[PDB]
Amino acid sequence: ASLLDTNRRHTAAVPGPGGIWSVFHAGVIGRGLKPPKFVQSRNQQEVIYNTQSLLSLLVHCCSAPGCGECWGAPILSPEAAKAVAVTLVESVCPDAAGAELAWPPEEHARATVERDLRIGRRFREQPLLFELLKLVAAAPPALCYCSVLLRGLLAALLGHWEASRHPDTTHSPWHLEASCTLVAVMAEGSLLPPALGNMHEVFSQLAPFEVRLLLLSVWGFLREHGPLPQKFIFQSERGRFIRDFSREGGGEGGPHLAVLHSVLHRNIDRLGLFSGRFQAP
Amino acid sequence: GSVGKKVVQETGIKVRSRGFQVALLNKDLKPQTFRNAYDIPRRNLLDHLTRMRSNLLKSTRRFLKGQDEDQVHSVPIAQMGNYQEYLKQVPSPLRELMMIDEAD
Amino acid sequence: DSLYPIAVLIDELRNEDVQLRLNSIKKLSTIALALGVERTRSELLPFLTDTIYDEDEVLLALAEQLGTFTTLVGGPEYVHCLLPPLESLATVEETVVRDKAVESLRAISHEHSPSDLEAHFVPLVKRLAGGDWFTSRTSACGLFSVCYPRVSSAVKAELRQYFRNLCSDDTPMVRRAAASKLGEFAKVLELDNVKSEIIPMFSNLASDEQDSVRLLAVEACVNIAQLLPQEDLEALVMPTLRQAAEDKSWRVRYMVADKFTELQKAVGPEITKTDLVPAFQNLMKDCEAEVRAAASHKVKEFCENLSADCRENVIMSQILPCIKELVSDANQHVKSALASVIMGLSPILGKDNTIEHLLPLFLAQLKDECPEVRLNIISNLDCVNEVIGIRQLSQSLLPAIVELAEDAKWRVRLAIIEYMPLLAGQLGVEFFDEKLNSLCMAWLVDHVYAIREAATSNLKKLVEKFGKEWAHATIIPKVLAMSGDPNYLHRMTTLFCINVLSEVCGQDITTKHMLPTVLRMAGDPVANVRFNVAKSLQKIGPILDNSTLQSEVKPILEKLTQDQDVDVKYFAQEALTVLS
Amino acid sequence: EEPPYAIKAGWKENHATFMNELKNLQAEGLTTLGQSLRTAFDLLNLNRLVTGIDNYGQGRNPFFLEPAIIITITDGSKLTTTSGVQDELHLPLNSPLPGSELTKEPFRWDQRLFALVLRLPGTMSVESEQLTGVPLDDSAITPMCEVTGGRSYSVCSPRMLNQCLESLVQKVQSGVVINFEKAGPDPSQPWHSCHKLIYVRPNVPIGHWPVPESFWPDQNSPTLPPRTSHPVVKFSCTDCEPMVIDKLPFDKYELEPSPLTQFILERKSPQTCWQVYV
Amino acid sequence: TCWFEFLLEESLLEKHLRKPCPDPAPVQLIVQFLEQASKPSVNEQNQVQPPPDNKRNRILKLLALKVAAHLKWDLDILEKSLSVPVLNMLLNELLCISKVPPGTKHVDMDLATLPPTTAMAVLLYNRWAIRTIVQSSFPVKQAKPGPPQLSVMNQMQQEKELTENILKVLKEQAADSILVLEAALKLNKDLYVHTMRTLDLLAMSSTAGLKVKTEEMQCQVCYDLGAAYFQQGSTNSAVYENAREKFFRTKELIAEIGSLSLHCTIDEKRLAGYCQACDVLVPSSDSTSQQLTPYSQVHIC
Amino acid sequence: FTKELDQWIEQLNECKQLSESQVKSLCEKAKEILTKESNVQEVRCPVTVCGDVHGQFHDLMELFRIGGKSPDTNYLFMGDYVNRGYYSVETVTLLVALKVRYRERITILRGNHESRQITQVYGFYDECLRKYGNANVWKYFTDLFDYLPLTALVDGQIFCLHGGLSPSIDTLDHIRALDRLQEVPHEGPMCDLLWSDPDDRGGWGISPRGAGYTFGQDISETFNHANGLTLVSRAHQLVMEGYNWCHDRNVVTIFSAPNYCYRCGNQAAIMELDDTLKYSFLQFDPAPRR
Ligand SMILES: [Mn+2]
Ligand SMILES: [Mn+2]
Repeated sequence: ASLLDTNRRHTAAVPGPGGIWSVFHAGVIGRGLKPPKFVQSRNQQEVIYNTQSLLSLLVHCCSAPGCGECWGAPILSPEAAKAVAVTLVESVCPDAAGAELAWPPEEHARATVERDLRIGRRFREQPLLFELLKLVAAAPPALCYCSVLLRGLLAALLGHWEASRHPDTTHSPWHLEASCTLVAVMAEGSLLPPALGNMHEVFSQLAPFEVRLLLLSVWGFLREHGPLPQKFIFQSERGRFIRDFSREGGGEGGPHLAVLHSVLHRNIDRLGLFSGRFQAP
Repeated sequence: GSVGKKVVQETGIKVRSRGFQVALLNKDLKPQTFRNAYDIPRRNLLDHLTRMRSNLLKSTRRFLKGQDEDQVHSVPIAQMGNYQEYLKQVPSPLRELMMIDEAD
Repeated sequence: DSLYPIAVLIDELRNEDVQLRLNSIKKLSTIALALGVERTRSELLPFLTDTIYDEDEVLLALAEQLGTFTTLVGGPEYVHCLLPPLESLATVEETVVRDKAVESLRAISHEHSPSDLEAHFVPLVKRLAGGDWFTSRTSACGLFSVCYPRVSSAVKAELRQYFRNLCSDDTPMVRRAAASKLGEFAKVLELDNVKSEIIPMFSNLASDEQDSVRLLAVEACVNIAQLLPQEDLEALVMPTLRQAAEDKSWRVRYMVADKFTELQKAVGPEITKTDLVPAFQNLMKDCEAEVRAAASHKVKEFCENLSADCRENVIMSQILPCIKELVSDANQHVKSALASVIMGLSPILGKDNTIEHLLPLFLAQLKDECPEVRLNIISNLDCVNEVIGIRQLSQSLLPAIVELAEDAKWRVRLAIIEYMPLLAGQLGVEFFDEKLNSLCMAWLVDHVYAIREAATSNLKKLVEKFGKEWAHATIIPKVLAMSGDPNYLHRMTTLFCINVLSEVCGQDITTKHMLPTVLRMAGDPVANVRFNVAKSLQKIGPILDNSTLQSEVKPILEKLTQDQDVDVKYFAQEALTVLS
Repeated sequence: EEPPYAIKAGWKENHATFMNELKNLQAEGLTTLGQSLRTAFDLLNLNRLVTGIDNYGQGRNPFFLEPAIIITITDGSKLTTTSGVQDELHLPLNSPLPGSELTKEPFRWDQRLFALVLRLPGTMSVESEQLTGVPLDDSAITPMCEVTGGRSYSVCSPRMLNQCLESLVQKVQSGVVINFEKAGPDPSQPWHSCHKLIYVRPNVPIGHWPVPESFWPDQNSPTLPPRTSHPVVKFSCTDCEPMVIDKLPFDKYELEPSPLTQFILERKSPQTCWQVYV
Repeated sequence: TCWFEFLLEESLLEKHLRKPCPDPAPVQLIVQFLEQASKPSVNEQNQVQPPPDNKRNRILKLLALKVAAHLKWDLDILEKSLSVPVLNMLLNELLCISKVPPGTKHVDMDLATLPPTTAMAVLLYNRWAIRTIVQSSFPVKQAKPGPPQLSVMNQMQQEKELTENILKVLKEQAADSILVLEAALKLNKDLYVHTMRTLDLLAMSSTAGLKVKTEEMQCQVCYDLGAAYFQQGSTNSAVYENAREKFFRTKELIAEIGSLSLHCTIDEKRLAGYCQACDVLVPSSDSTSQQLTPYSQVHIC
Repeated sequence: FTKELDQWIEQLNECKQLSESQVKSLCEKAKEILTKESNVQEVRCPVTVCGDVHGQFHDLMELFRIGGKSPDTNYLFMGDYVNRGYYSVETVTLLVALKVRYRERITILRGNHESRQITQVYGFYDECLRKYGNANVWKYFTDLFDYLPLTALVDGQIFCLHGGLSPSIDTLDHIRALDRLQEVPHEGPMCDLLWSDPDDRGGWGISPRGAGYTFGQDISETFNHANGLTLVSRAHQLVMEGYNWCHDRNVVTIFSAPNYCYRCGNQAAIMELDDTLKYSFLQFDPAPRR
């Protein structure tokens, strides 16, 4: 009844300029008004336990066979985790042109802005991606193969913090959460040392440019050392790969720890008690 | 004489049996919606009917042009702001005595 | 030592940033006050005079500063010490600096006393007029009018001689400046001295080779004619005006045309009747469009000022055929200039003359292609209305103006709206409803907001004239229909219409017809309509009955004051306060 | 595109038409480089026989020149046709122009082909903006470019693009390409064979003596022997004397820089000359 | 109001400083005075030569020092308002008028032997150097680099390279400044700073200056020394022991003074954060008896 | 605070400038309001879209007489409020005052002339000096120009913007990701949004200006399809009739400065969008000046 209703709307309120009525508008932009596009969200508890069922299934698939150290746990196969990592990369960023595991200069983030924004948007829309990322990070060498996704998400977050105008970081709750989860995952994946793997604890208390500087320090560290699986030494004692940063010659990230220490010192009024988390040993 | 490309592209889809062709849109078929009722979409039928009715009857001491907002105000962008050429078609006034930004 | 303010601390501020130099010059009062007045005269002013700078803005600021330097130099007694530096500024190539320097010189002229004027200022004027460079010579022209009234007679005769020499100089721009300043200079002279010295040189100026000097001569012609006694103008000014009006250059004839009314006022009516009306005639019949337009705008002012005994004879015998030919002029600017004044002839000519002769000319101009013509014609409709009544208006001009209520340009429609109350007040309900009521309603849905606003304000006057029963029968239903419109512009238009209609429709109509429509718009999706509803409820609050305020108006305002849009909140709470 | 639509701006098409046609180009066809090059040369040689600029059978006049350069901008992608991919550049011979047989090549004396091969990657190249010379491209257009007396440009950066465009602007000269060859023993080297250009300076170029034909004319030959587009000019590195008489009309043509010019200016014998033969 | 008016009227400075709303601000007056004296002397050949030691430069510097003395030599305001080269040259000139020859090392001469005003001037210079090093260590939200506008490019680039030169000079003498500050904590005598009157007397032991508590000076010096050690503590954790001592001495001096803060303005929240950081990094034997938050309990365990 | 703002708006409507302290406080409030706005502002459907004003104050008054008074009419201004006009100060001050007073009724975007270099060259700096004697008002306004949103988005369909599109920008998320707090650069994603123009060409092209790109119909088609837009509303180019449709109604240019440099004699139009996105262009001629 679009034309019927339109005919109803053509009833002239006034008799018209000369007894003849013309329609007010010159036309309609597009197909009229856009639909509201109402969103829907399910229960968060059922989401949590659906993720739990999926992640338990993936852990069972990835775990090695198998009292054998009753307080201990089975080792997750880095080959199964590598499979999960490569399919994650393909699902999120199939157009992997800059897919080198070595990280580029952080100026290159300005060349792949669209790719990084796509990665960031997919991480925002699908919270399951972070769960899969930490699943990958549970097996040490596997998170090396997710280097492109980590790099793209970090570039997106760095752009956000550069563009942020708030004085506090909590005004961007998702970006703060994503920065924290990202640093936590690459620390748990042993792509960062313990000192540089703890900065996410103080992110919530910082200004956007400070957290941006810390993430740039993370980028610089990954340029120096690199998430390369050859750096991981298989330890037959526990059947797990190990990244020993001390043999790397700069594993503490002292040049990259100077920025963190200065950020702590500048905000010592609030980050005094957090100094213990970034001690040298 | 052949460099002018004075020919029309084969706007057709040669229909297979398992002659007749399906036409395609062209650049030169500018919709004369006032002069042709087949160019009027169904969704725009009533308001455009009102518009052409007004264009026909209210032309008393006015102008009987084609469709406004199409034949005019869809000028090529090169001629969009040609004020030097535009001022010539207007009567002249009375005398009294980083590179570019569309004027001096 | 680097602490002397005079040389040091000033010549060090010659940096690239000009604004610092202007700031130094702007605060030249403080350095001068720091220095002793005798020290200032001895060291500061010679430094300013001797040094020459090359930035126009600094020089302009310096010249502006020296006009108020009399207090900081030693009072009016020593004010002559300001003359050398301003003289140096009066000789520069830039004209604006020269004009500012001349302004400062004539401002400090008042500070001088007669003896000092003769001792220092008049030699300065002689030096400027006698300078090698023509710039000083033009600068000297503006200095005569302030030194002349307060000097001895011999010095006055000398000043007359140097002004005459300056006028007769071989250099063109010197003659231009002299002709420009001739009007001001001749204001203060003795009348016999004006005749003896100014008038022959003025006539010489009008006959010069250059055309700009002749233009300035005709500019000064008005003042010169105004100064003289009326018994002398036939032999002194009138031949010069005759020469000028027939000049080859159209600029001279043009600026004669703009000055024609003042000439008419100055020379007295009989001289105008005898000698000006052929000059006006061939100015209107002139070949050039600029002079024709200039003469056209002066037709009303010229004709109104003649002697009533011989006025209409002049108008119909000389002016009117020329007007008839100007109405069909090729140039639209001439027609527009004629249109803005042509209706002013209606009371002068009378009713029958207006009907027989002026009314076809109005009708021709009302149907012109040029919008300026149509706009200028309508603006003076009250005059012709008062002259010919409204029976002739309805017979002749009403179909033409009704056609102009749908004009392409909205200012024409605005004029028609502005002239509807007059017609309404002079016409009955029946005729207005037959012809013009629909026109009043057609404008409420106009694209231009100014048209809708004018029509809304016009509804108030229409209801004031034709009563509120007529409004309830003809006005209100077509206004209420606009409330249901999908365009929010029309809903806001009904809110504005209700704003102006509540005042005149009375308590009952506002309460029962308009208020329920106003209240139902509080649920509108457009915030603009919502806060305009709040504004309307504020505005129609006084003229509503007091019983429906707390019951009906107050709940809606309470709902609006917690709305999501901040503007709706603000206007709702303002309404809540005003309701008290 | 195909020959009816290949020519967008040819002869007697004004600059505004050229700009409008350039702005609206669309890349929607096959890499018919050979066919399009053939059509371009045919367009250049369209009016040669009407105006007799070639001077067939009457000597080769360096002052009878209509200097043109073809700047072909392309990529290194392989040449394609409807049937398949062509691994090599071959100009078609079908539909010969009237009189095309008189010169055994499509290009002419006063025509040079320059290729701007765009190898710009989709990623921001990590190479620095080195001020070195532009490389010669290795595509199928480079042999044809070199044969004509031009050269190919390989571009993979906007800086390189600017450099090639500047060099190309410097290479817009009025002249004819001469195939200089070495005759006799030394007095397999770059200066032994070169397709260099000799400059012709107008003021309407003025000249008297033609370059000799590659055959002896006769009045009984039904047909004229075909011409090489670049005359094979042979020089003897003997350092003879440059004899000149006072009033003779002699045409002087300045050679462009080349390894042969480098050799001659390096031996440093300005008072002697190498005799030149056809 | 402009700068030269203070040169023409010598007593205008006092009148302007007693205004409730001095326009321009006193720090802006200091900036103007020192910038005027910083212009290199240019001969008629348009050649850059160092600024001359004329009466104009001397009176400009003296006016800047007087304005600084008006603010009780509050290093915080001079730091957040004046740039590093400006404040550097201001303090160097303050040393010069207070009879400290250029080139002499501040760690050589004893501070107690010198007059109180000269000792306090050397002390303020070393305090400023320490605080400058500490602040330069911090990160700052850099202004966005726009396209080059040469007129301002030249000025802030020469400012930045001057700042870098001053910073490396201070870093070279950082140990000397730390030793100077440490020596000053031993003093038990009343100290006097440079006022209007003392600078005026110096234009052409001693107690002509404004009396300053020994507790307040000790508190400020201990605070700055603790900040400097904390800056150094990241590279060498053993240095944090010194910083803990300095900050607890600062806390004790704050407790002693109570609420009579005049020249000693120290942020209590920042000091509390410093104390917490030192407690966590250098756990004392008595810190275990003090109430430990679950955070610190987990860290210790 | 609101009463004083209303007084300033009433004063500014009569073409009387504010004092320096008033401009300082106004720009402070405007900065604190424009911090919260995104690079792609979201505008509700009933709005009037205006192109360049360029300091022609009396033409802006004509615009208000045509389209209506703020706040009664929602207005979207697409930059270029200064330069090439005699009353740049009054124009920009009134627009900023309307933004501060009526936050949700006024949307002011950034034009290419809202930059320090262009204002220095093309007379906004000179006007500020002439009308105030010091560049502090120019400093306040140019610092405020950095805060202006780059683009707007009416209904999610119409993409209002000053210049045009960029080869480096494919999505609106890229625009939202840009850091607009800076002087407009000579090259880069932000420059093209303020400097580019449409053209009757194929693909991208070098702008005749020294900045931006020039883009053909296929570019705007792909941009609209990829971003779910039906129209790209635009400014930045003189239109003789005030508005012009381009690229098969994918792009429309709007110029709201009649008789642009007081010599071009152009008309000026504004796109009035009603509640249901039914547009209508209100062409208007320059005001009668006394
Ligand atoms: Mn623009
Ligand atoms: Mn513009």
